[PDB]
Amino acid sequence: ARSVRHIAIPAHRGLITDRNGEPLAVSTPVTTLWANPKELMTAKERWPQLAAALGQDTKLFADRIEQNAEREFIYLVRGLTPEQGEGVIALKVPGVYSIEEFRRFYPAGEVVAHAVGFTDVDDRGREGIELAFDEWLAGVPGKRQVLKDRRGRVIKDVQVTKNAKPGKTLALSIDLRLQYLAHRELRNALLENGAKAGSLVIMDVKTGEILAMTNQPTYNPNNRRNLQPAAMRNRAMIDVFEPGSTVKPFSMSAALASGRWKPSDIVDVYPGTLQIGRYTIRDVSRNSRQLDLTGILIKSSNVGISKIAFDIGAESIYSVMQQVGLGQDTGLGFPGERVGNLPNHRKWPKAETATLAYGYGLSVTAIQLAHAYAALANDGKSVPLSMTRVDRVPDGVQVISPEVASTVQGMLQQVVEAQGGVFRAQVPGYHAAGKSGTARKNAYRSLFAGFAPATDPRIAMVVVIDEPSKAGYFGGLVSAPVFSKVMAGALRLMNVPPDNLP
Ligand SMILES: *C(=O)[C@@H](NC(=O)[C@H](C(=O)O)c1ccsc1)[C@@H]1N[C@@H](C(=O)O)C(C)(C)S1
Ligand SMILES: [Ca+2]
Repeated sequence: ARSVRHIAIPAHRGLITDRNGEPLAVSTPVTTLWANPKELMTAKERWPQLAAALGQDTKLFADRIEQNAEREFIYLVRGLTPEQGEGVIALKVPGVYSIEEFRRFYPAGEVVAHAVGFTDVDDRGREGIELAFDEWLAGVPGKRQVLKDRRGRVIKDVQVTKNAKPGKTLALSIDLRLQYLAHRELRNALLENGAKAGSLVIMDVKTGEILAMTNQPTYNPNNRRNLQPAAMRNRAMIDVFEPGSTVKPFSMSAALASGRWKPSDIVDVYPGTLQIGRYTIRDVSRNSRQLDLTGILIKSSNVGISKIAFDIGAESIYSVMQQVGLGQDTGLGFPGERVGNLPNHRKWPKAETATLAYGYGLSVTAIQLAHAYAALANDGKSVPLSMTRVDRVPDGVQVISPEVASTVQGMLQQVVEAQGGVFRAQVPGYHAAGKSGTARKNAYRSLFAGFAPATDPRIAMVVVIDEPSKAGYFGGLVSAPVFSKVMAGALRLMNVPPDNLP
């Protein structure tokens, strides 16, 4: 006859912005149309006009109502624009009611899809920052009393028992200007090399802020109809890999901290191979005998780093990679975020000791690698990672001694600047530093990791490109130029003064 019931007042989801207030995810009013079927069933002459307005076949529409005749609630359509919800309401069909809902719009679309993420049908986080800060963004549903007749018809609008609590604004650490650049250059690099995937992370070495995170492939999160799982993967945070030679700078920090090695020390890498039981450590270029520690990094000698590893022990190298966060929790609390793995031993056999030293048998992500490189560039101090704007920087942890970190920084500027090094990584007007890699996954993963300006580091960057299909596949040929192009732009967009001066 008369029953009081309660309907949910859905809340506004919080505005996401970039670090400078550029909107990245904006809650847009939509209209969900619902029908009371037992009510519809006394205005059957209206159904054809409604079916046609909802773009439905007349008999399919009528069978639907006639099927659910005993029900008092069916959805007609969720999430129409107001201008098409209202056009249906305008037919005045007895028992057709409307709900002002919210649906997300992403003004930057595919450029920042993986980082900002995606909302499900109920407007809840499903991916990236939407899933991570879902509780902060979500607000809380309101609650409204409704007097209902014995047919399921709304007798009245009684009195809201609770108010909708709207979710809060979130400013990302991401700089849309650097994100756009990182997106564009990584996309050009994929198509130019005919590669399958790629990731590029830009970090602030002083604050722990992620300034850009892009992956190929990506997707338009405004196109809800054809989600392909592959193109929605935030590769930077969920796709693990062996970092290969890009961990050699950590093996070297272990060596310089041991008390057993200085940069002017020599290793004999003749004849470019080294047998270790039934495994052969192999150098790409094999016309070397004596190399200085700096030369081992410039030539990327696997034998060279392996010999240093046999002398200092795997434990010292494991402990550096552990301290800088390789295969360790990032703390970022993105669900489904993979941590990869750092293998441990009580007794390190010779083979595992060598492969660790040149980055095999560990699995890391592009965000971990960028974070280790940020700790090296910021004088051996690791600042906690952040995907939201940092106004008050937390205390960092000293993970490599400042003198060792400074010495490895210099060796990495020679890797970029010296005869025979990775010249494609050179950032005109600046001193740049870092290290190439190329991992057998014949198909390859092309890596460059570094930071700039060398004289006072501000930015760390990782570029990873999976299976370039042109003739050049070395990280130094494929990823270095991307790091170069994006670094030139990123430093200039940050008004970092060019440091290649007298
Ligand atoms: C480090 O990544 C290391 N790569 C290799 O040794 C690869 C392997 O495991 O055999 C390799 C060798 C030729 S293609 C892949 C050295 N660093 C690389 C780099 O700096 O790009 C290298 C290709 C110079 S060898
Ligand atoms: Ca410094």
